[PDB]
Amino acid sequence: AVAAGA
Repeated sequence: AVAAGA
């Protein structure tokens, strides 16, 4: 699980 952002 990879999440990038805001």
